[PDB]
Amino acid sequence: ASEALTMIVNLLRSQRPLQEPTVEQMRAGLEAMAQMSPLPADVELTTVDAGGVPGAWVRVPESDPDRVVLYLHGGGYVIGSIRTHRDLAQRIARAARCRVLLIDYRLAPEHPHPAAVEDSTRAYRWLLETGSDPKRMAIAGDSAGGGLTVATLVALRDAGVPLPAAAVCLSPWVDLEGIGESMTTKAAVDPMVQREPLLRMASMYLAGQDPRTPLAAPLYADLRGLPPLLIQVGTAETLLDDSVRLAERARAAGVQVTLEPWEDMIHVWQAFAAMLPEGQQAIERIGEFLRQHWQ
Ligand SMILES: O=[N+]([O-])c1ccc(O)cc1
Repeated sequence: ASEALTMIVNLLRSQRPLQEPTVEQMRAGLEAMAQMSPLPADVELTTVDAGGVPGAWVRVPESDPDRVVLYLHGGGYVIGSIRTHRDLAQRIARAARCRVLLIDYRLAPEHPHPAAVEDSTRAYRWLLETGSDPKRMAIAGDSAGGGLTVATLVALRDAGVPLPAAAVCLSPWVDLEGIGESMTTKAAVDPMVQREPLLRMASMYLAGQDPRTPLAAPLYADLRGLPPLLIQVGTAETLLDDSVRLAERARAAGVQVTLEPWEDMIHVWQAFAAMLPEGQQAIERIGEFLRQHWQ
């Protein structure tokens, strides 16, 4: 891997964003980190009421105005915001030459499951209501948002809603029990995700519901009929086997799934694209994948 990976690993081993002692300190810690990445002057952000879910349109100069990614941020269903993920949103908008709708879906523990999925599906249905075409759309998300991407597609399909052209999962979180082999075998190389913070956030999201509830933990969902799916994941990830098991389940359900394991990469390494060459390379690949499925 690039020497820059050492810099990112050193930052994460000190900031320990998922190990802050309170939910408000976890939220503030991630906001402080995101404030570091310099936002380009050519990014246009427009606040919108996305059918009762707060959102922001993210547009860059070469955004095709009729192509839309609904972007679902990570943060364990507990942290993250429009502010934390607007940089990753604008990088995807640039690579995919599209607009991004970045939504502020309801967070736990204040709003447990299924609030996040009610909000993601509402925002998608609002895009259709306001004239977006499914063949020009995609859903994408990182970590918890990657799991929410799969759950959103399942819920839309089950409601007879037309599905988008493609979807993208970045280090998705789909096993709320942390029972993948890599949760043990990659614990020594993952500077961000470990089983204890995973179970802490799962508890807040589930609020005592079965941890295999399919729309919370889409490892257990019916994935038949989903559109083409890109899963990007790092091999230095306790969540590696979330992606491997998701790929297995989606392929068994007849889905056109691309599993891309990036050697030595850490959790949502794409977020560090300002400094990490592999982050920008991975975002360029997301853009290629989306443009291919919109052709
Ligand atoms: O970044 N995230 O969304 C997360 C946080 C904790 C976890 O166990 C899995 C994913």
